[PDB]
Amino acid sequence: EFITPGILFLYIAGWIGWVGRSYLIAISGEKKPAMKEIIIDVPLASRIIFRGFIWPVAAYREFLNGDLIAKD
Amino acid sequence: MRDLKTYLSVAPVLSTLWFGSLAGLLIEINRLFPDALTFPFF
Amino acid sequence: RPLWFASSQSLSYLDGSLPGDYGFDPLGLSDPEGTGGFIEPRWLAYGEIINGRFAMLGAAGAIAPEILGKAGLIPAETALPWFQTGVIPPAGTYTYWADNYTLFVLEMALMGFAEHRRLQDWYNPGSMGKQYFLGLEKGLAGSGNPAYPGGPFFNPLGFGKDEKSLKELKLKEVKNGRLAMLAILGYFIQGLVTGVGPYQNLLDHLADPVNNNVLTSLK
Amino acid sequence: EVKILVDRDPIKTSFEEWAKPGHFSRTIAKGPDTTTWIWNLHADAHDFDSHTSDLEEISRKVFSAHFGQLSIIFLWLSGMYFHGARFSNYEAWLSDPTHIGPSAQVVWPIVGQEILNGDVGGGFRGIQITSGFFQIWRASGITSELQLYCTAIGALVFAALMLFAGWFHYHKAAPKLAWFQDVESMLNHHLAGLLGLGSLSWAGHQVHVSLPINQFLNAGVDPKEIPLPHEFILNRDLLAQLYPSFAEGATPFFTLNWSKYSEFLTFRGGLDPVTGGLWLTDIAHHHLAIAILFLIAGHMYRTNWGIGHGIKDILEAHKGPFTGQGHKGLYEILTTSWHAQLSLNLAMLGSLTIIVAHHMYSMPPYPYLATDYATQLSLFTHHMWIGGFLIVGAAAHAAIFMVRDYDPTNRYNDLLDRVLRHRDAIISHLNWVCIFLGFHSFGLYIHNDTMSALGRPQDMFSDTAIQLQPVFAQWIQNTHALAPGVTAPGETASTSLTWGGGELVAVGGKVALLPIPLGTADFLVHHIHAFTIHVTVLILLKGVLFARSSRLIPDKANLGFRFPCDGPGRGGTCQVSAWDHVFLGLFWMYNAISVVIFHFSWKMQSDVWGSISDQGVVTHITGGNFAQSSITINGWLRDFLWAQASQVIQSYGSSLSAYGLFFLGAHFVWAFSLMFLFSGRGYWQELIESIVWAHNKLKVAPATQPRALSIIQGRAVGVTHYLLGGIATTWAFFLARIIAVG
Amino acid sequence: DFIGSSTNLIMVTSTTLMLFAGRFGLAPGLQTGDPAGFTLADTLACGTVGHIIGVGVVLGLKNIG
Amino acid sequence: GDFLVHHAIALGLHTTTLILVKGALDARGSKLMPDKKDFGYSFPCDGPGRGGTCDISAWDAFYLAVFWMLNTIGWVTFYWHWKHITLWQGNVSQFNESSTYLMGWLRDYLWLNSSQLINGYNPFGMNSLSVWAWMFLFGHLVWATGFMFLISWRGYWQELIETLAWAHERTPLANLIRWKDKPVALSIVQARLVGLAHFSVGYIFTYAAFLIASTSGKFG
Ligand code: CLA
Ligand code: CLA
Ligand code: CLA
Ligand code: CLA
Ligand code: CLA
Ligand SMILES: CC1=C(C/C=C(\C)CCC[C@H](C)CCC[C@H](C)CCCC(C)C)C(=O)c2ccccc2C1=O
Ligand code: SF4
Repeated sequence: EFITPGILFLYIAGWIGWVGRSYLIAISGEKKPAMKEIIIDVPLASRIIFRGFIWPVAAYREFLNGDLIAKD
Repeated sequence: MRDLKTYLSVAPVLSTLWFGSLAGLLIEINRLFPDALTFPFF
Repeated sequence: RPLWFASSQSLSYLDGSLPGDYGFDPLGLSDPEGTGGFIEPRWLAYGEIINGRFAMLGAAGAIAPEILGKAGLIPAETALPWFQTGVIPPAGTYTYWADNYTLFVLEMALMGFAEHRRLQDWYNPGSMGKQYFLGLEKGLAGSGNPAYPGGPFFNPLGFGKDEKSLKELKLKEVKNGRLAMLAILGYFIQGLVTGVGPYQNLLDHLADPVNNNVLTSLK
Repeated sequence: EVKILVDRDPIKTSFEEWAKPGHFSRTIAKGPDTTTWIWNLHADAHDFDSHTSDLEEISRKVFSAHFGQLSIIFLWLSGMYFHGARFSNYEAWLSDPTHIGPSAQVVWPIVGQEILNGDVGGGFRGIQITSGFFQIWRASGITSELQLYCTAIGALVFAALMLFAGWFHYHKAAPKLAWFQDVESMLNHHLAGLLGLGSLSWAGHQVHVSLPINQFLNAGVDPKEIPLPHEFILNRDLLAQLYPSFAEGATPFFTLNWSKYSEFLTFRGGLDPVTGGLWLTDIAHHHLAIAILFLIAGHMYRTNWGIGHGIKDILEAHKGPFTGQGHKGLYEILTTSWHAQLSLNLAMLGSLTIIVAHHMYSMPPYPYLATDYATQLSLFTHHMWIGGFLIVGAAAHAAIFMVRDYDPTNRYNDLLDRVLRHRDAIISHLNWVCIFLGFHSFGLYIHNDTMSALGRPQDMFSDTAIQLQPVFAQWIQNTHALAPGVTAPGETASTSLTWGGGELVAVGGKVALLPIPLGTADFLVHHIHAFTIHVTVLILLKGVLFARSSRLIPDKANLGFRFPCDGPGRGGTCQVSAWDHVFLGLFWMYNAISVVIFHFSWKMQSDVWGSISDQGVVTHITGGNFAQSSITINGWLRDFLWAQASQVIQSYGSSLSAYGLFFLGAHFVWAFSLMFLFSGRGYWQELIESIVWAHNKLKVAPATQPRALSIIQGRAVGVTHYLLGGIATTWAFFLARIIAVG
Repeated sequence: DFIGSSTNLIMVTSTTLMLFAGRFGLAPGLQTGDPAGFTLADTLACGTVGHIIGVGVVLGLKNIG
Repeated sequence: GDFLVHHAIALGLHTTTLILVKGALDARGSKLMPDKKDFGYSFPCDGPGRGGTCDISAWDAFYLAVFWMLNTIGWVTFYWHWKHITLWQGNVSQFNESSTYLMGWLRDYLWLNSSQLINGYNPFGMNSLSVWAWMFLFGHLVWATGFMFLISWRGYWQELIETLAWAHERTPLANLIRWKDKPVALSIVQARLVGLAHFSVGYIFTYAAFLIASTSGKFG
C-alpha cells in the first residue's frame, strides 16, 4: 500500500534529481552556463539521463566521497 | 536541420515533448493497468 | 496615344512599353513603386497575356462544340455546351474514356510539366535549355520576353521577324485576348443566368430579339 | 491616391531566430542572467512598439499577427464543426431539440472520467455543450454531419490560408506604412465588402438555404428525408412551392415590385412560436437591409477618386457648440498610433459584445436557443465577460497611447489637451458619483438587510415596502409593448416580448422569454450595475489621464506605462502606474460583470425560465423569488448562491462532476491568486535565496539565477489567477445549475 | 422595367436629374472628353444617388398612392 | 479524514512557522537587504530597485503569517466543529465518509450547516439566528474590504485624494471649510495592517456567526 510504491517513488524521484543535478554539474563549467538551462543539450541530457538509472549507488558513494555537498 | 534542433532544445518545446511523451506513457499504463491502488508484483 | 479612361497616375508607367498601352489603369494595379508578390507591372502583363491566350482557347473551344453541333459536323452526343461536359456535374456530365478526375490528374501532370517550366523561365530566363528534357530543351531556351518566348517549338514560323509586324501582332494578340476574356465572362454569366449554351443564347437573341436580357435570374 | 505599397522579402524566413530566444529586443537578446529574463521575454513578446521604433515594421508585425489569430480562429471553428460532425448527437438533436442535450464532446474512458459522458439523449453518451453551435447549425439548415465535416475541412483550409497569408505578408511581400496609414480605403472595404457583402452573402445563404430547410424542419420533417440546399437552388419548383415569390424571379427585384417578396423577407416582429427563435424571414430581411446600409456606407470616404470624404477633412472642419474648434490632429494620432486605434476598437468591440449578449438573451435569433437555458446563460455570461475584458483592454491601450505614442510637440490635439487639463475635475466628479452610487445602491441593500434582520420588512426597499420603482424602464416597456401598433405598423408584433403583452412563446414544456417585469429589486441591481460600471470607469479613466503626470509623480511618462512604483516616498507610490490602474479595473470589471451575470441568471431563473403546464400557468426554476430575496444580500447568499449551488455540490456523480470539480479548483485558484496580490517580491526573494542556499549545498545551483517575480508580475499573476478562479467558479456554478435544472 | 410605366418614369427622371445636378448643378484624374469634369467616377456616383432617390420615390409611391 | 486534516494542520503550522521564522532570522538582514536592522521592524519596502523589495520587512513576514495563521486555525476549527457536530448529531459516519474529499467539507459542512444560519432573516420573517446571519454577512463584508487594502495599494489612492483635495478647494461653500491635517492616503505598511485587520475581523466574525448559529440552530 505504501512502502513498495514509496521506494518505487524514491527511486524514480531520485532518478530525476540525480539526473537534473548531474546535468547541472556537467553544464556548470561552461562560459555562459545559463543558455544551457533554457536550451537543453539533448545529447548531453540523454547521456546524463541513464546515469541516474542506478543513481542510489552514485549518490551513496558521492556522499562518502564528499562530492554530494559543496564545500563553499 | 540546423537551428531547429536548437529551438527544439529550448525549455518549453523540450518540456512539452517530454511531458507529452510522459503523459502518453502514464495514460497508456493506466489503460493497461487501470484503477491501481496497490503494487502487488513485489 | 489612344487613351481609354486614362488617369493622372496611369500616365506614369503605361507610356508605350507594353502591347495594348491604352493607359487604362484607373484602379492602379500595375504601379511599379512599392510592388511585390503577384501585383507587379511585369507579372500583371504576363498574366494579361496568359489569361488572354487561355481565354482565346476557351472562347474558340467552348462554343466550337456548339457552333458545329447545331450545324452538323459532329455527333449530338459530343455537342454539349461548355458546362454540360462534366465541368459542372450538377449541370451535366459526359462519359469519356476516363472519369473526370483521372482527366484532372492528366491535366495537372501534363500542365505541371508545361507550366512549372514556364515559371522557372519567368524567374531565370536562361534556364529551360540546360537540363536534359529529352533534347527538346533546344527550343525551350530562347525567351527574350517571358511571355513571348519565340523558339522552334512555340514560334516555328516567323510571324513577326521585324519589330513593326511583331508589335502589330502583339497588339492584335492582346486585343483578341481581352475580347476572349470578356467572352468567357459572358459565357460564365450567361450559363449562370440562363442555364443554356452561349450559342443557344446567340440564336435566341438573333432570332426574334424578345426577352434578350429581360430574363434576369430565370432558368 | 492609395497605392499598393509593399516590399519584397523584408525578413528572411529562417529558424536562426527560433534558436536564439528573446531576439526581438536589446536587453532580452543576450541570454538569461536570471529567471526574470523569461517573464520579461513573454511579457514583451507582442510589445512590437518596444521592439522596433517605426510604424512600418510594427504594422507589418501586427498585420501578420492578425493573420495568425485568424488562422487560430479558423482552426478553432474547424474543431467545433468537426466535433459536431464525428463526436456529436447533432442528428438526434435535430430530431428532438427539446429533450436532447446538445452534446459535441466525448471523453476517453481511461481514469473513470467516462462518467462525464452523460445521458444527454439520443443514444449518445457525451458532454452537454453550451456553445449553442447546434442552434447555429439549425439556423443554417445543416441537417447532416457530412456538411459539418466538409466545412471543418474548409475551415482547416482557411486556417492554412491565413497562416500562409501571415507568412507572405511578413516574410515574402509585406506592405509598408503607406498601405496601413490610408484608412478611407480600409473603412470603405471593411464596410462595403467585409460587413456589407458579408451580410449580403449571409442573407443569400438564408434566403436560399436557411429559410426553406427551417420551414421544412418546423413543419415536421426527418432531417434525413429533407431536400438538400442545392436542390432548393437548382430545382425551382421546390423552392417555389416553399415560397411562390421565387417563381417570378428577380424581376420582382429589378422592377422594384418587392411587395411580392414579402413571403420570405417579412418584418414579422417577435419570436417564432414553433421554435422559440426569431423569424428567419425577418433575419434574412435584416441581413439584406444591413447589407444595403453598409454598402452605401462604405462609399463615404475618399480613397483614390474625386468623390468621398476625408476623415481629416471631416475632423478638421467639425465646428460646434462645445469645443468644435478641436478634433484637429486626431487623424494624425490614429494613423500613427496602433495603441490609440487598439484602445478605441477594443472599447467599441467589447461594448458590442455586451450589446450582443443583451440582444441574444432577449431576441433569441437561433431556433431552440431560448429553451436551451444552458445555451442562453452561457452565451450571455460569456459575451458579458468578453465585453468587460475588451473594455479593460481599451483602458490598457488608451494608457499605452498616453505614455508612449503621445507627443504634444508633433501630434497635438485640442480636445485631448482639454481633457488632460481639467482631468482632476473629471476624476473628482466621477469619484463623487461613484460614492453616491455605492451608497444609494449597496447601502439600500444594507438597509434592506438590517431592516429584515431587525424584523422591520415594512421599512425595506421592496415592492411590499418603500417602493423604488423603475418608472423610466417601466415606461419604455409600456411603449415598446405598444410600439408596433402605432409607431412601427410594419411589425405585427413587438421587436421583443420582454416588454409586455399576452405573449409567451413556449416551444415545449419551457418558457422562452415571457415579459420580464421590473420591480424595486431591478431598480436596486441596475443601480448596482451603474455603480460598478462607474467605478470601473473611474479606475480606468484615472489611469489613462494620470498615465503621464500628476501632482504626485510629474514625470511618470519617463517611468513608463508598466512600472511598479516610484518607491515608498511621498508616503508611497505603490500602484501609481497606469498598468496598476488597469490591474485594479480588472478586479472591478470582475465585480461588475459577476453581479451582472448574477442578476441575469437569477432574474431569468425566477421570472422567465421555467416550465409551462397544460393548464397554462408557468412554474419558474427558483419561483419568482427575485423581487423579495434579491433586495437583501442575505437573499443573494441564501436564495441564489446557497440555493442554486446545490446542483454543483449534489454533483460528484453523473456528468456534471467536472463542473463540481471545476467549482472547487476554481475556488482554489482565486485564493491561490491571493498569495500574489497580498504579498510582495521581497519576502519571496528572501525565501528563494534561502532555498538557493539549500541548492548550493548540493551542487544543484542553477545558472538561471532564481529571482522572485517582478512586482508588476506578481500583480499580473495575482489578477490573472483571481479572474480565472472567480470566473471559473461562476462558470462551473452556472453550467452545473442550469444543465441540472433546465 | 416595363419602359413607359410610372416605376420607369420616376426612376429615369431621378437618375437623369442627379446626373444633371452633378454636371451643371450644385452636386459634384480620370481624364474624360467631357467639357467640364464629370468623370466616370462622378457619373457612376450620380447614377447611384439617382437610383437611390428613384427606389425611394417609387416605393413611397407604392406604399401609398 | 482525520489523518488528512491533521496533515493540513501540520502544513498550516509548518508554513506559518516558516514565514515567521524566516522573517525573524531575516530581520537583521539578508542578501537582498543586509542593512534591514537599520530600517527597524516595520518599514514599507526598500524601493523598486534590486528587482523589487515589496513586503521585505520582518513586519511583512508577520503580516503574511497572520493570513497563514488564520487559515491554519480555520482548518483546525473546521475540523473540530464538523467532527463534533457530527458526533453531537449522531452520524459520525458522515464525517468519516465525507471528510476525505473537499467537496464533502464544502457540501456537508459549509453548505449544509449554514442553512439555518442564512435563514436567520428571510423575506417572510426572522428567527433568533438573525443576528448571526447579519454578523456572518458583516464578516464577509469586512473580510472583503481588507482585500481593498491588500490588493489595491497606495499611489492610486494618493492620486485620487489629490483630485478630492482639488474638488474641496474649488467647490463653492466648501472653500469655507478646510482641513487642518492634509488628507494623504494611508501609508503602505499601515494599509497592510488595516487590510489585515479587516481581513481578520471578518474571518473571526464570519466563523463565529457560522459556528454559533449552526451549533445553536439545532444544538446537536
Ligand atoms: C500526491 C498525491 C497523490 C497520490 C499519492 C496519488 C496516487 C494515486 N492516484 Mg491520484 N491524483 C492526484 C494525486 C495523487 N494520486 C491528483 C492531484 C489528481 C488530479 C490531477 C489525481 C487523479 C487521479 C486519477 C483520476 C486516478 C489517480 C490514480 C492514482 C493511483 C495511480 C495508479 C497508476 O497509474 O500508477 C501506476 C504506476 C505508474 C504510472 C508509475 C510507472 C513509472 C514507470 C513505468 C517506471 C517504473 C519502472 C522503473 C524503470 C523501475 C523498475 C525497477 C528496476 C527493474 C529498474 C495512485 C493510488 C488512478 C487510480 O488507479 O486510482 C486509484 C486514477 O484513475 N489519481
Ligand atoms: C514556419 C515558418 C516560419 C518561420 C521559419 C518564421 C521565422 C521567423 N519569423 Mg515568421 N511567421 C510565420 C511563419 C514563420 N516565421 C507565420 C505563419 C506568421 C503569421 C502568424 C509569421 C509572423 C511573424 C511576425 C509577425 C514576426 C515573425 C518573425 C519571425 C522571426 C522570429 C521568429 C521567432 O522568434 O518566433 C518564434 C515564435 C514561435 C514559434 C511561436 C509561435 C506562435 C504561433 C503563431 C501561435 C501559437 C499560439 C497557440 C495556438 C496558443 C498557445 C497555446 C498554449 C498555451 C498551449 C523568424 C525569422 C518576427 C520578426 O522577424 O520580426 C523581428 C516577427 O515580428 N513572423
Ligand atoms: C473588401 C475587401 C476587404 C475585406 C473583405 C477585408 C477583410 C478583412 N480585413 Mg481588411 N483591408 C482591405 C480590404 C478588405 N479587408 C484593404 C483595402 C486594406 C488596405 C487599406 C485592408 C487592410 C487591413 C488591415 C491592416 C487589417 C485587415 C484585416 C481584415 C480582417 C479582419 C478580421 C475579420 O473581420 O475577420 C473576418 C474574416 C473573414 C471574412 C475571413 C477572410 C477570408 C478571405 C479569404 C479574405 C478576405 C479578402 C481579402 C481582402 C483578400 C483578397 C484576396 C487576396 C488573395 C489578395 C478581415 C478578413 C485585419 C486582420 O484580420 O488582419 C489579417 C488587419 O489587421 N485589413
Ligand atoms: C485586441 C486585443 C488586444 C491586443 C491586440 C493586445 C495587445 C497587447 N497588449 Mg493588451 N489587453 C487586452 C487586449 C489586447 N491586447 C485586454 C482585453 C486586456 C485586459 C485584460 C489587456 C490588457 C493589457 C495590459 C494590462 C497590458 C497589455 C499589453 C499588451 C501588449 C503586449 C502583450 C504581450 O506581449 O503579452 C503576450 C502574451 C502573454 C504574456 C500571455 C498572457 C497570458 C494571459 C493573461 C493568461 C490567460 C489565458 C487563459 C484565459 C487562462 C487559462 C490558461 C491555461 C493554460 C491554464 C500588446 C500591445 C501590455 C503592454 O503593452 O505593456 C507595455 C500590458 O502591460 N494589455
Ligand atoms: C466589499 C468590499 C469593498 C468595499 C465595501 C469597498 C468600498 C469602496 N471601494 Mg474598494 N476595493 C475592494 C473592495 C471593497 N471596496 C477590493 C477587493 C478591491 C480590489 C482591487 C478594491 C478596489 C477599489 C478601487 C480601485 C476603487 C475602490 C473604490 C471604492 C469606493 C466606492 C464606493 C463608495 O465609496 O460608495 C459608498 C461606500 C460603499 C458602497 C462601501 C460600503 C459602505 C456601505 C454602503 C454602508 C455604510 C454605512 C455607514 C457609513 C455607517 C458606518 C458605521 C458607523 C459606526 C460609522 C468604496 C470606498 C473606488 C473609490 O474609492 O473611489 C470612489 C475606487 O476607485 N475600491
Ligand atoms: C508566490 C509568490 C512569488 C513566488 C513565485 C515564483 C517565484 C514564480 C513561480 C515559478 C515556478 C514555480 C517556477 C518553476 C517552473 C519552471 C519552468 C521549471 C519547470 C520544471 C518542472 C518544475 C516541471 C513571488 O515571486 C511574488 C512576487 C511579488 C508579489 C507576490 C509574489 C508571490 O505571491
Ligand atoms: S512596497 Fe513595492 S510598490 Fe510599494 S513603494 Fe515599495 S517597492 Fe514600490
